[PDB]
Amino acid sequence: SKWVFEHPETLYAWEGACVWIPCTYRALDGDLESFILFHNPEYNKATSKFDGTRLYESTKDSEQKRVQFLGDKNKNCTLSIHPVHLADSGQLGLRMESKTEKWMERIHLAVSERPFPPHIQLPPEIQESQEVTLTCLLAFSCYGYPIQLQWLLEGVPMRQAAVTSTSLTIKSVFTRSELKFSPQWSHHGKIVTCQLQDADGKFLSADTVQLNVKHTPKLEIKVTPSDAIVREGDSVTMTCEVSSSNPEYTTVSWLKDGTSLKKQNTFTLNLREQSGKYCCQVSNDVGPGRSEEVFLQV
Ligand SMILES: CC(=O)N[C@H]1[C@H]([C@H](O)[C@H](O)CNC(=O)c2ccc(-c3ccccc3)cc2)O[C@@](OCc2cccc(Cl)c2Cl)(C(=O)O)C[C@@H]1O
Ligand SMILES: *[C@@H]1O[C@H](CO)[C@@H](O[C@@H]2O[C@H](CO)[C@@H](O[C@@H]3O[C@H](CO)[C@@H](O)[C@H](O)[C@@H]3O)[C@H](O)[C@H]2NC(C)=O)[C@H](O)[C@H]1NC(C)=O
Repeated sequence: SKWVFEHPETLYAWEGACVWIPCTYRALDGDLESFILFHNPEYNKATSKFDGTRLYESTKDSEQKRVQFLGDKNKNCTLSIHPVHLADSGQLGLRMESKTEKWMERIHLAVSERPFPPHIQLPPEIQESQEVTLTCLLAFSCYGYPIQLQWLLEGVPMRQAAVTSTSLTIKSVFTRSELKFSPQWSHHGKIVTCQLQDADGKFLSADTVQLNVKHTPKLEIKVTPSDAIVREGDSVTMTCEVSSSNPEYTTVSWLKDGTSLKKQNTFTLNLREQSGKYCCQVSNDVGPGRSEEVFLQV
């Protein structure tokens, strides 16, 4: 092919930040003679030339420039806008001319007014006491504007270490943060926030997810002489109360000192007359959960 370009389809940024556009190319007609960066170019069919605002011209050309061309005449078309503005948003046009040929390359530059939020990616299955990696992705990375990704649990910064990686190549531009932590059952339903911050820790944007932590049933056991009176062969009722269970429970059974009881497959244990330790067991798709032992005495 005469002109082959490699660059991201779209580059993202927000007002006041910067944008770094990785770009490589190759023209079979040799080195370039002119480069012009257009903003929303329009081909003028009359004059057979391109019109529109010009952000950079190789004929008129520094490090004190907002728009910079970090490339050369043979293989590099990297662009830098520092700072980038909402008006730069749109379709950039890399208008290049070789010895005998011409070419126009389109790069999409999506600049939002406010910093856009990152994205949390949850694994489909999170369960109590099983280490899980949470990933926070941001489709942005520019050297002139360093950022950071902060993990929060119920608005509180998390103490677990988070590996932060960045990519700024012709294929993809992102900032990635991976957090490893072992959740407990109480993390179910709580909010995790990936907060985007600038170099000094100033808030920019955030994404939140409500955790879904599967766990065995957590059981509250209540006995209704309040303790252990009976003193004869009285009537005692014991109830098994599920404090939390994800997913919902399936079966319930009562156990004395060790072995399950006679056909006691209900949430209430009714004794009408056997004076050991008692506890209930409730199961869900995760597995069985037990309650604390109650000691009945005559
Ligand atoms: C090797 C070769 O074929 N070179 C010829 C070169 C390539 O074919 C041309 O660059 C390849 N890209 C495109 O088509 C292109 C790129 C970007 C955008 C765009 C759109 C919206 C926003 C931002 C960007 C649109 C099209 O096209 C030329 O004429 C272009 C021409 C002529 C008449 C009528 C029209 Cl409408 C047009 Cl676009 C030239 O000088 O660019 C002659 C050269 O000889
Ligand atoms: C096209 O050519 C330009 C210029 O040679 C290349 O830009 C250079 O890219 C490197 C990264 O590969 C930049 O290094 C960075 O420096 C900052 C500190 O300024 C540092 O914190 C980073 O970790 C990184 O090391 C370098 O500054 C930059 N040069 C200029 C003048 O901006 C560009 O990579 C080339 N494009 C491709 C697609 O290869």
